[PDB]
Amino acid sequence: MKEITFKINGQEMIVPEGTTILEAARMNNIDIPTLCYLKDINEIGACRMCLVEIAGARALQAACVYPVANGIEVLTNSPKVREARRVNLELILSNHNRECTTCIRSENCELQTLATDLGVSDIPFEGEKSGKLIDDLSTSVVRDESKCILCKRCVSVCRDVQSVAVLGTVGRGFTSQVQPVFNKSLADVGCINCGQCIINCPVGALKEKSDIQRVWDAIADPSKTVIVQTAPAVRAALGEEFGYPMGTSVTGKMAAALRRLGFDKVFDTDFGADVCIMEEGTELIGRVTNGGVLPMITSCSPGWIKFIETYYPEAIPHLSSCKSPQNITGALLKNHYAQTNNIDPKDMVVVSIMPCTAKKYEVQREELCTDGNADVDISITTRELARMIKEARILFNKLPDEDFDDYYGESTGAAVIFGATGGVMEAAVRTVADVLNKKDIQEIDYQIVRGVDGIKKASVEVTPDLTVNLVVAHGGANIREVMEQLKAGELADTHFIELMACPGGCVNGGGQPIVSAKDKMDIDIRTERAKALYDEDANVLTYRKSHQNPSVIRLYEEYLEEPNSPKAHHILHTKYSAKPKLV
Amino acid sequence: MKEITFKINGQEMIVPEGTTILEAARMNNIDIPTLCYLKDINEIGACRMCLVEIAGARALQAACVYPVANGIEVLTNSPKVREARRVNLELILSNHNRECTTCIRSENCELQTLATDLGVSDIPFEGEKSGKLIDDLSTSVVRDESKCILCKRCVSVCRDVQSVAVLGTVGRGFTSQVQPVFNKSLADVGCINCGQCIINCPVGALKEKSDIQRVWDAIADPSKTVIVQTAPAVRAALGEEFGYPMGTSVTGKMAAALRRLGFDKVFDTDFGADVCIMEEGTELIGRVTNGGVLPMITSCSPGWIKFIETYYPEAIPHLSSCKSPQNITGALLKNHYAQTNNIDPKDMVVVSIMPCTAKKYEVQREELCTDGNADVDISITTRELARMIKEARILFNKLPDEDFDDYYGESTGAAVIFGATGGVMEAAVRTVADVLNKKDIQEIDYQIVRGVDGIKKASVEVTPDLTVNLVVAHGGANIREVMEQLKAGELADTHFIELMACPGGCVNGGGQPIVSAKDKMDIDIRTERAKALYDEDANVLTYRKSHQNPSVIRLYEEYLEEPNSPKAHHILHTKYSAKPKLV
Amino acid sequence: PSGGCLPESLLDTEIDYDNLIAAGSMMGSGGLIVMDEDNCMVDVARFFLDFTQDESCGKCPPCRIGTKRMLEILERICDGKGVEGDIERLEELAVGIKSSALCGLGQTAPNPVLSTIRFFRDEYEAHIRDKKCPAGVCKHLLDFKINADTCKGCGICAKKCPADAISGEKKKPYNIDTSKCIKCGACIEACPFGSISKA
Ligand code: SF4
Ligand code: SF4
Ligand code: SF4
Ligand code: SF4
Ligand code: SF4
Ligand code: SF4
Ligand code: SF4
Ligand code: SF4
Ligand code: SF4
Ligand code: SF4
Ligand code: SF4
Ligand code: FES
Ligand code: FES
Ligand SMILES: [Zn+2]
Repeated sequence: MKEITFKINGQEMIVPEGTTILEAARMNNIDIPTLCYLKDINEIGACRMCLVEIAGARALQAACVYPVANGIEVLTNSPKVREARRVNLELILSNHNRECTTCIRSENCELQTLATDLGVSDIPFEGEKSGKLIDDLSTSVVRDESKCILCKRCVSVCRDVQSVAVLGTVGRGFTSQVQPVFNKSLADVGCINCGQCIINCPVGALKEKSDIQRVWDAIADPSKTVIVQTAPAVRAALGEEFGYPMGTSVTGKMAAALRRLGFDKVFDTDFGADVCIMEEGTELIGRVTNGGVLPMITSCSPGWIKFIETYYPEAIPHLSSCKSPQNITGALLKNHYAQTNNIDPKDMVVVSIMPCTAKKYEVQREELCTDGNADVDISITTRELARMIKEARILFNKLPDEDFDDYYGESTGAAVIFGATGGVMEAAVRTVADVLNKKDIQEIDYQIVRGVDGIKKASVEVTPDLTVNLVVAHGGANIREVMEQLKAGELADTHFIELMACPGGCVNGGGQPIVSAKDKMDIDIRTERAKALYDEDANVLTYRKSHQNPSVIRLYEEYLEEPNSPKAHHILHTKYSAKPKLV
Repeated sequence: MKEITFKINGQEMIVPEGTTILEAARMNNIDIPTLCYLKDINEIGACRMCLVEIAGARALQAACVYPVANGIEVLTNSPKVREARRVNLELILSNHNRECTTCIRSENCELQTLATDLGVSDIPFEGEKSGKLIDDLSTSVVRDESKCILCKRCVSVCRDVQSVAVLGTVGRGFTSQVQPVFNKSLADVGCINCGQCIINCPVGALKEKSDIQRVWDAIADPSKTVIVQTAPAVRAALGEEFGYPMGTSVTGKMAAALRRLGFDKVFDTDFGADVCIMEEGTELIGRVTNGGVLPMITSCSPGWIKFIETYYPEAIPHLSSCKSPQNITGALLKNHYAQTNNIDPKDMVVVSIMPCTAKKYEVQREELCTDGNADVDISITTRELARMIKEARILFNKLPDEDFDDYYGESTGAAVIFGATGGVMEAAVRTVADVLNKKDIQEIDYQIVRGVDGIKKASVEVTPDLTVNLVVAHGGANIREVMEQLKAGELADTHFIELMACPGGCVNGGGQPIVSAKDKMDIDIRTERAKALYDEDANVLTYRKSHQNPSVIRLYEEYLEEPNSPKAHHILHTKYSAKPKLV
Repeated sequence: PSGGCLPESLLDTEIDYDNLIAAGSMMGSGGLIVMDEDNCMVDVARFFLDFTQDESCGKCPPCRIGTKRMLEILERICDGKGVEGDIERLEELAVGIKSSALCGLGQTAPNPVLSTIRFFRDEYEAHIRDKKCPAGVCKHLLDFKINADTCKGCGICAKKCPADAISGEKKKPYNIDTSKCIKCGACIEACPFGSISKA
């Protein structure tokens, strides 16, 4: 490392090489506006809102992009800089529609914070905007260029850290805009419903499909009974849009709130996740004992499996025939509960929450059907739930706590850690060690590959005869490079491959409410999601193991016989097909 | 008291009779929207947003002022009432100006919160609005009726609480505007410039004129050295601007933030308040030894002395000739510090931060000039300071602490409670008792008059020969009734009447930042800022008597000679004339 | 304005409480007004709608804002500037206003619009699509044609056209420029022969 000298506002400072003015000023308690910059990803400076005066310069320079030098004295409180940024903010304000009463985020849009911060008074500059069209045909994500200000961050985050690269810039002048290839909809091109496309756009030009009207229609019919469902990782994100301090569990409070909304039944993803882990261990034993296709790979996320079937159809025979836990819960609820309670399956509606935005795609898929009936007919997100509860606008901070119902809402810590990154393999090795060798483990040593973050390797001795290797890969680049090396067959030795579509776990998923880039500067939010989840896990007073739950074996010798029964082969396992590619 | 039994959403409540469903449901942790309502003053329900269906009714009723009754059932989640609220929402939004990017209120406008609250998307409407007329001719308040949405909260608070009522509603339909009489301006009528009107408006129809361009020119002029004064109550609610928890004191952080602004010198009010109390006590002992004009009143808050001069000038011999304490310290700084540092009095600039709005009127006055120069130059309130420090944008929570300077940074609790209710005259009684008979009192009780709250009577002997009668009145109606009995001569026996213009004292200045209706529902905010200032007063660990201060005695000995000197009569003591009444 | 119209299909209506409310009208003070084919039924709805705007007490926002914001839909039809689908925008305010009123006008204000659309929907389509007034009353939607047989061709109406949309030669019926005059109608009475009719 090389030490270099500067002076900020008359204060001397020694910094290592690579330190820009912006981060050093933030370290030295000085704050400067930015829209262009985000950590490690987007460094173009093209917003031109981060201007600081540098003495001896011909014109002003952007703080984010400018690298330091030896002994330069700079100032940030001149009339020149304030008038220049006022002119540029007046200019950039002209395009986006000023109808902020209908802007989707509204109060969180930081452009509004810059407007109310920089004292913009009038808009002297009227005019005409770009060519308008709205592509409201995609089932997940909808664009609107009337609000976009062309910050390039969406195409940058899709291009590199996701390794998808399906967006680009088109045109010159005002014809410059962000588009996919050859201006068709996102539904027919190789988009993966990543959700990082929407979470980083600074203006809300990227939006979900607000499908609350049929939620209201379903709850409006008295003859239809409604069964709501909570994902195991949503509770660490509601207080974020309620302004709570970091990592506050609002579990029983939101249980009481959804009970006050009048919904007929409440349940969680926990029990179906337990069933799925037990099942996946059973096909683990089946494929190992019969020398099956190696490695075997789970199916927790719809995103990367759709990515594989739209990109790599030659990799099909390595998949798992089981589905996502939510589908399993929907199927068991519309079969076993329906037969027990004598309620007609087409007279029930089930709605569930999960922040992963790719789920709205699989509800479109017809192949996940039980006797020609879709397993779950409707689902909303955490932001969608936030918008609906602010329609209900119940005074959230003064609720008591409640518990879920019988049988299907019981709790274990092994699927409290399900929402974390790699807890699925942890619970799987726990249940296979308890079944085959009676081993009780809680945590596993992890050796991360040097130079790459997001890939993780381990070797766990499940039995003294058979040692199983662990590979956990989360993040698009990690998935891309493990795909490339398994394509050459370099990693035939291992047995578990954990492919996770979103980076940083589903606690870094799409549906979670927006955080500004300022708050991501101090603490990475996945760390406090991890601490809240781990405090929830370590305080589970009854069970830490999955298969030791009485209710799952009760339903096993009651209705589902054993895992991999022929009937379970017809209702719990199914095949996948390749999808057409027009990239 | 009568007990009323009613069920809301199937939940049975026993209430006192006369209470309505809004606050009863708020007690049951249920919220109903409101724009129209404020407690104890405005119950008309013209906003038509608080609708709810009542079973057994022909049409819908507004929950704001609907009285409770026995045996009635209330359900608040029918689709029809949601549709009604939404359609009233777009009919409001088709009138109310949509360029909410450059609104002054910007962030926490009630209308934006309700627009996101009901989640409306489409505006299918084109219409014609009210006329656009800018009345930028007054001194403090500028109205933009293009934004005004006919809340009638402003006219109500000026009508009853102020008992001034210089506003009305005229015209029919779109011509129905709230206006002063005769189509004049506020400077053309007897507006008190209280500030209650500008703080209770929920949409920012009322604003205050910027002077910050002159401030920024002043700080950019190297020929002018800048002094910035501070108020004792400026930090009472400033931290609530940054989402701090309630009653937080940031005085050292405030001083460090001000010193990070490049401001040359920073003083406070406290010595000026101490000396103002000194000559108040000195003229008291003079008039009780010479048989002066009684009953005697203060001259502190400019709003009420403007009130009593313009409305009923017959009590003009009862005023004190001394100026406000900030004027006293401004004159002292302009002469004695100027001759101390040998700097020409035309070469520095003075700016002071006051939460009372009358000071920007008072600076425009012509008779308060000393040595051929104005006493003070620029007056600033907390909202202006707030987005000024947010404009320079030093991230406030991570500053260190700093103290004030030599001489004029020391503080005593008697001027800590200067902004509080009656602490000025409390300290006056302490000083005169210590001068005449050496009595140690730390607190004196007050007597609440039955029938009207806000008027407090106290009568504690200074000496067994001399008892002094004390009453303190805050609020325009309270001023009107005590003025009425003074003309009736009911309090001809008393010695002191202390007039606070805004209610709750000098600690409820209109220049404090806006509060929410919800925040006014939960905790009455003068209680919390009262606890903050009382903990500050108990936290004053040096001096709780004014006259023991060695610095002020030194200034008495070196420049002020003797209390009520002829030089003090020349400098510290002035005269007011008959201002015209256009009412 | 407090009630509604009763067309020719309801001549055997027993006028009482339960029948005319089932017919969507109320008696009020009991005023009875009879209409014929000689006046257009579009703008007379605006005539009762004129009454409610100029008398509204100005308290509730629907009876202030929603009223005049509902005039411009009618007059853009009444001058031919409207578009298809505007009548369905009227039906959005149809049930919203009546459930959101405080003053007694607001409940009973839009019911003249409600009464006429469920019988006379087709004649709006003539105003909207054909751009023609059936009664020849809507000034900006009417045009004048002369008859060649009855017109002498003297040219008295040629002197009375302020926009000079009529021209020609003596002793023969003239020519009419439809788009050029302001449709003031000053020429129709100046003809002593009554040769001008409304189309
Ligand atoms: S993104 Fe645009 S429309 Fe949305 S709140 Fe911000 S400025 Fe308003
Ligand atoms: S869509 Fe959003 S992220 Fe992409 S360039 Fe436009 S503003 Fe930036
Ligand atoms: S959804 Fe995924 S593939 Fe589509 S734009 Fe966003 S990040 Fe790229
Ligand atoms: S990893 Fe991300 S994309 Fe995949 S299911 Fe979880 S939240 Fe959705
Ligand atoms: S009232 Fe003011 S703050 Fe509210 S939306 Fe309109 S301009 Fe913005
Ligand atoms: S000043 Fe404010 S409260 Fe008064 S009518 Fe106008 S918008 Fe309503
Ligand atoms: S400032 Fe006070 S006196 Fe003046 S109009 Fe407002 S409420 Fe009335
Ligand atoms: S703070 Fe209140 S009492 Fe003091 S001058 Fe201002 S308005 Fe008047
Ligand atoms: S309907 Fe009644 S309350 Fe509403 S504006 Fe008209 S007269 Fe006033
Ligand atoms: S006045 Fe009558 S007769 Fe003479 S030219 Fe005109 S239409 Fe013909
Ligand atoms: S209607 Fe009037 S303007 Fe048109 S042709 Fe006749 S007289 Fe001339
Ligand atoms: S990020 Fe804004 S100028 Fe560089
Ligand atoms: S406050 Fe307006 S309806 Fe109650
Ligand atoms: Zn017509």
